[PDB]
Amino acid sequence: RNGRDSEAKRLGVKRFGGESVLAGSIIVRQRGTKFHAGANVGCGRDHTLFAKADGKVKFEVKGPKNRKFISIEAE
Amino acid sequence: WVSKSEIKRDAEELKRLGAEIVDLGKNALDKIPLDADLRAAIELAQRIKMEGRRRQLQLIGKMLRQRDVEPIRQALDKLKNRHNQQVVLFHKLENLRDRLIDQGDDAIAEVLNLWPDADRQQLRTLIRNAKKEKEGNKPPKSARQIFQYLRELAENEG
RNA sequence: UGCCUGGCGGCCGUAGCGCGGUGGUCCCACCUGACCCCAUGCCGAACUCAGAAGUGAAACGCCGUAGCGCCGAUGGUAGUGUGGGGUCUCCCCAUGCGAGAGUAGGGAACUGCCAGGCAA
RNA sequence: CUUUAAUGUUUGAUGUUCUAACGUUGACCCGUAAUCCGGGUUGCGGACAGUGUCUGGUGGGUAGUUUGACUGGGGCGGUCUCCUCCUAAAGAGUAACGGAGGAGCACGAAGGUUGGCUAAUCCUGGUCGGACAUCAGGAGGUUAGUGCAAUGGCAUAAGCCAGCUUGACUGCGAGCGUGACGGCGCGAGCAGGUGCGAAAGCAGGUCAUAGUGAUCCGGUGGUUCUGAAUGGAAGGGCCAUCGCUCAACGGAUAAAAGGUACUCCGGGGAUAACAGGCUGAUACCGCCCAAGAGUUCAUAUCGACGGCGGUGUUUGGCACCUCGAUGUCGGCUCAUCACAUCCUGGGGCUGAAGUAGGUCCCAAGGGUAUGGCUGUUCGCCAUUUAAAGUGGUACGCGAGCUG
RNA sequence: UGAACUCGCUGUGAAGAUGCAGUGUACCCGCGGCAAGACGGAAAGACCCCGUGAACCUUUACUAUAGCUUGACACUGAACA
RNA sequence: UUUUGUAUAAUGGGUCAGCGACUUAUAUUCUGUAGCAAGGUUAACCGAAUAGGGGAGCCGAAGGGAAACCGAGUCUUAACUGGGCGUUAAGUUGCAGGGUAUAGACCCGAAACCCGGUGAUCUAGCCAUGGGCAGGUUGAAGGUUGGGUAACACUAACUGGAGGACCGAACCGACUAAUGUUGAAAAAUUAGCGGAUGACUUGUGGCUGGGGGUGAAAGGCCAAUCAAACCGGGAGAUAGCUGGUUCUCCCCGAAAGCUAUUUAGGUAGCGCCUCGUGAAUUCAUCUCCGGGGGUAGAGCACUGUUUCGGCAAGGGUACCAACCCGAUGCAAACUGCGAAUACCGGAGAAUGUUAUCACGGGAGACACACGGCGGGUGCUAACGUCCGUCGUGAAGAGGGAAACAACCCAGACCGCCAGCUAAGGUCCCAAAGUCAUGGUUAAGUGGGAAACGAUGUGGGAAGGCCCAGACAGCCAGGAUGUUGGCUUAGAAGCAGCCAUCAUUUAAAGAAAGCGUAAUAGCUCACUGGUCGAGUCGGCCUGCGCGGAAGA
Repeated sequence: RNGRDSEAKRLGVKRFGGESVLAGSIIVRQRGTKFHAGANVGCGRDHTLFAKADGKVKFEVKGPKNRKFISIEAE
Repeated sequence: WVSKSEIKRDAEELKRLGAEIVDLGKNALDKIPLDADLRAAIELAQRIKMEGRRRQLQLIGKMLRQRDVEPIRQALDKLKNRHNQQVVLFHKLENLRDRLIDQGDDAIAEVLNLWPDADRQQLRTLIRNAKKEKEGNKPPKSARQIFQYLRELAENEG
């Protein structure tokens, strides 16, 4: 009776460090907020991070709680 | 816990009721206590045809899911009871006529028991005429007269 | 140039807690009244207005204290990719990488900018 | 004109009487040596009956069809869409009739903005009140809460309270994610007009995933877009929206339940039943530590609590050969071989005085029945002996015969 | 009847070997008998399943109808209460 | 041929000779070829005609939108910093070829439906007309005779003549057994059985003609065939199903995977296969750099689970127990920690026939099995089933393993009487060391198998006593109360409550075995003398034996 199957949400990280991205590109697909947007990174309603400008995605740890932050630099 | 099989069966029953009320005539619709919106939807379903009619019937059933159905079921039950009584009377008349044509004296006795006022002489004459018509491939005038006489006797009894 | 003070950031538990001492020259805080601005599902509690009379108790800044919390090697160990062996539902050999915990040790902070008091 | 009254017109529902239509397989006469048929007279019923079209109902008697898919033979039992966790092997994705559970809502606010605020568990004091109501203080740092089952996240609070509004608006949307595709989601940014806020700025719904259904067709509002000669209208085309547990949920019809041993056709050991093979839970047998029984004394004889070993003699699973044919249980003739030996033969121990016995080793050279019970293999009973042994050979033998 | 110079045992082998590996035996060719096997020959299995295959049958499965049957319209009229 | 898979004992074949399988027409897409070229091109038809006329007609060069309409612009909106579709490549007519759809379109093999006719000499029933059914059996009504009653009834006799009656020929039925199943016959023959004056049979003639006829009513028979006869047509019906598809050579050469499907053996889309065109050190290997995990491992901060000890709400205080505290564990559904592989992007030396990507034409396939790696399931059994990756076979021959595709080494262009080598072997069959060095084994272990057991063998840590001479042996001793109080029935040491004393002492205990009702008696604890050197209890074990019996 149990074990009913449901299509996966295809979450994960789409863009990794060292890869240039364009404005509006989706960086990471997450259900909650595992990573927090920083400079040049915007967060949508579905807790999805996107790039507002061209650059290379970067990841840093900041804040009192040491939460992981995703930021983009124009390089 | 509600079984989805039971839910599907209930939906099928609701759709059957919707189709039956749609098929019903104008007088039946007037008699049945239907709301204005449901009446308009039923009229639209009757006007339309093809898959549109079936999907409008599906809408009718979906609305009936929430709307009460007991008055509608009662009205349909009484109308069907009247129709079935009429059909059963017609079937009894037809079977009695067939038995009169086939057997003879036994059917005459049955007719007399059902209606004491029935004329044995007239029934015998009509049966003999029907047998002669059957033998001579003549029109079933005797059979029609027997049917009319039985209908008159039934009306008098009722 | 520094003993100090308040704010703006990086780093964020070597960065936070337990104990004692240390400060009113400026700043900070406490404090007085709120008639008026301000608001309490009631209150100057919270916030705000005019003062600083009075003080450094609480908090706040500094120092010592290792008692915690925390970081933390080296080596070893578990594990594991590659090609093999065996008493092959498990283990071992050559090679590469390499844990967690614990130990020695560190540790009770560092740093850039602005503005004010002291002596220079 | 609403309302009434005498004559005169149209007639309809209804009753009676009549016959000229209509039937006479009633009688008489002729064509006619004629039970057919036609023609002339009469009687019988007579606008009845029936006939042709339509219509209401009945109508497996007849004609055309359906009765989906997964399933540890098949039926029954359970499921057909979406969401959360593990299996799912540290990108994504990944099956099972695997294990745990939910959804087909709801909110004119529970949405946007501005401002402010921060719970569980316990201790202390206090009228009902008591461990657990509410009040004050103490540690706390998310264990609270975040409408719905679950997951992650939420201190800037995505949590709670208060002032205003509907940005839950219209026309687009670069650039991406996700699937083979239809399709679905994110998305900075441009034009118009708005809500909050003095403002930087936020608002294109709900902290975030399920709450949904393509296409055809129809319903409502707008559009001279077209409207088959002209001027219109009807009908069409487009924009906005509504209509399906089409739950068989990527949905073949608007419309469909079962048997065939009277069946057939083309195939499948892709797929079963008897036999073969693998495997060995179960079944039989042997043994180990050993509590204990055995008049004391464990192993003369049994021997629980546990485990270890051989076989396929019953019950188990795959169907790997076989459905272009392997004839599947018993009886007879023919029998073959192993010893886990019934007796005969040689031996050990004995709770073995002797005959008669209890247990174990070697030895298969040899023998190893008849009747009743069932079809029976097998097993029970009665009678004799030395016994009337256990097993493998398609549970031997239907290319031997009767079922 | 694919062709045969067509022995037995152990194991394997699409899983029951005349034909594989090892082993043992056996002169060649005829005739009268037994029948273990060449999963002997016979029927593109009647048994189980597949087919949106067929045919018959059942109906309160679907769609129509013969037949039955209600009424209207013409044959079908005349007198009046 | 089937399949993951064949000599397999799954399929077909006896062979020879002949015949036999992707053709043809209409329209569409692409390739090669010929021309013209912003033009190409003719159909029908005329035509002393494969010529020449015929520009009727069709296709692209200008597209967008549904259309109006607009125009190298168009569609959306009052319109965009906007977005989709057009421009910067040239189309057309024939030939041949690769597909597409229509026509039976690769072929053979079905059941089954309708239409138009033929049959009742076979067979079933009915009608009309004739014959046959030996022979022998008891006899119901009626009549007659004697007795009998007032008269009947009744009785004993003659005549009398009906049996789906009895025995029994011919004849009829096949009810049973056998003969045979290409037969003697496409259902007949032999031996019994049943009837043998009745719903009997038979010669002859006619009718009942196929969603129908007939059936003393089993789906039986209807010209050897019947749950729907035969003959011709629709029709070469359809068939997701069986089977076959015939000459050669070279190059490349996969899969049984994902989504979908009234879908599971059928088929649509993507990856995978192939040829062509256009494209970037495009991609792969390896080094370095930046990455997020939550698997192994470890742990229990949290979620469940588990044992112990304590405070213990609550509950009925010797009594059960919540919320918790300290320790030990476990978890694919827990992570305060956490890797190696796996994957993304960047930089780089070198190799790889661009091994990388886009498009077009055609495919094939959508049954996979095994081992290794971490598993679900199953019994951590199955040559059992399902997952992510490599390989094998399918699609790969060879050598080793006795034979075995998944076990090991190894990728066949062809030939040569050449050498080397991988795995595996060197006593031989059968090619090579009866090689060398130091050991283990005394069992055919090698050359199937475990819990357990054991003076088998070599060694190690060792451990106790040992020429003030150890162990076991060789002629010697074990004398006396201790016949005990005690349960005195006798235990006296040889069953127990009990001390576990004491003299001779080179030496003896108030006691270990054998048996007597207890006695008694014989050994052993220790002690005189000679020889005398070494002696004894376990652990680790590699190699050995039993447990190990099947036709």
